[PDB]
Amino acid sequence: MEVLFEAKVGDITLKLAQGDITQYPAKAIVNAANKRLEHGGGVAYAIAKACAGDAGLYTEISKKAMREQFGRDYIDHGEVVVTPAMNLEERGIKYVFHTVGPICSGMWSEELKEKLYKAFLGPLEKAEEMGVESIAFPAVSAGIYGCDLEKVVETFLEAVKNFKGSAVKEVALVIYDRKSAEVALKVFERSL
Ligand SMILES: Nc1ncnc2c1ncn2[C@@H]1O[C@H](COP(=O)(O)OP(=O)(O)O)[C@@H](O)[C@H]1O
Ligand SMILES: [Mg+2]
Repeated sequence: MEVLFEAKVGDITLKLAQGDITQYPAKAIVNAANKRLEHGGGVAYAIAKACAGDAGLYTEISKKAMREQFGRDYIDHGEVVVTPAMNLEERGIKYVFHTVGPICSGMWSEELKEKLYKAFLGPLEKAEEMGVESIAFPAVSAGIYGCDLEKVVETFLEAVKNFKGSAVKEVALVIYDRKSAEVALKVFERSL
């Protein structure tokens, strides 16, 4: 796990790091899940596997929590389903905030952007609402959902800046591959 950047955003300490989010020193980690919380691949799989030891198991636990927290088998952009980090609790990660970003498929518009923004802000406010002081995010929609990485990071930062809370003291963006990390770093530098 390598921290590539660290700046102050309001009263929050924002960090950019390269590595596996399931190993980040945060109380809550965000999962870039699909509307059904079916963790079949991407970071969702990694997180599901690291929490329950078996992705299929966490997929079921997530569906239950969602049904319990919303009354349906799906969530909308902005809505966050909370589930215990289980096996990750011994690392300091207590919860997993499940959020759903848009499916860009290589496109970009104000509509897609607004959905990704909600997908990023939702977890922050959920962290505020719960009193969690530290939270780490993955590059929501930058993988399978094909949203431009640079656009993703810009949107993530816009959310972090517009966010208004007192409990959240630390926020991080964790990027898996080095190539993408450098791209994210450039955005962080020119935005701050
Ligand atoms: N273990 C992991 N930790 C942090 N980021 C990860 C991990 N595995 C994948 N990622 C990154 O998370 C981003 C989200 O992609 P993906 O998981 O398919 O979800 P989405 O459907 O939102 O695109 C990608 O940029 C991917 O490289
Ligand atoms: Mg959509």
